[PDB]
Amino acid sequence: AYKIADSCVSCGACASECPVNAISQGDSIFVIDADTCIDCGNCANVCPVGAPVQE
Ligand code: SF4
Ligand code: SF4
Repeated sequence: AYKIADSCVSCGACASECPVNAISQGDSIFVIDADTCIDCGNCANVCPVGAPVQE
């Protein structure tokens, strides 16, 4: 599991994209239920700026 890191702008276009919908806007930008994310590569594949990357 990763984070939506600071590369993220609040663009929205990954929330619904996660097969397990393990995403929402959280701290400031998008966020991941990292518990519940499995390292599937989707989201990371979709994000215009590849922000699904870790804390
Ligand atoms: S890597 Fe896959 S399971 Fe994890 S948040 Fe992204 S889309 Fe969802
Ligand atoms: S697609 Fe990328 S930039 Fe858009 S909300 Fe998701 S992580 Fe942030």
